[PDB]
Amino acid sequence: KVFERCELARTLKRLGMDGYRGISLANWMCLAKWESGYNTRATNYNAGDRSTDYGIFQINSRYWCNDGKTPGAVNACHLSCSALLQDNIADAVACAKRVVREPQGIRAWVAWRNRCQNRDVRQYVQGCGV
Ligand SMILES: *[C@@H]1O[C@H](CO)[C@@H](O[C@@H]2O[C@H](CO)[C@H](O)[C@H](O)[C@H]2O)[C@H](O)[C@H]1NC(C)=O
Ligand SMILES: *[C@@H]1O[C@H](CO)[C@@H](O[C@@H]2O[C@H](CO)[C@H](O)[C@H](O)[C@H]2O)[C@H](O)[C@H]1NC(C)=O
Repeated sequence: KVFERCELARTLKRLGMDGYRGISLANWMCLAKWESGYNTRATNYNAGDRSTDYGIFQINSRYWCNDGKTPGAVNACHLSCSALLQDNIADAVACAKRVVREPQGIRAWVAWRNRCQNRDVRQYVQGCGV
């Protein structure tokens, strides 16, 4: 499913993402935009390490979810990676929250580092009423 920008912003606000561990909604929106284009079914396979990034937040099957085909998998979110391909993003959100409780926080996503960090991202939430 492809969220429209503001539709996603409000959805993330409802799911307690605004200010979760210091991260503003704009920062999460920026992350989602660049990782998946707001698409819940996006998947990017890394043939080098045999892992796949799943969903709207493009979370990794090596560390976070179990897809049963990734070596070294630890499933720290205790979720099936299929849960990250669902239209309902509560799942993907609970896991992204787990992910950000690591030493590096939101730096766990380098597209945030590349396209969001040290740039004004409030543009991602403008007009959404959040
Ligand atoms: C993307 O892959 C990263 C590794 O290349 C990963 O970062 C590692 O995550 C570990 C989680 O147990 C731990 O924090 C390591 O210190 C860290 O290098 C990162 O979490 C992955 N990002 C996503 C969104 O899956
Ligand atoms: C996704 O973001 C990850 C940031 O955590 C990044 O993994 C990092 O890779 C670094 C260099 O190997 C270092 O080991 C960090 O500890 C590790 O977390 C991963 O490469 C990113 N990948 C893409 C495609 O965005």
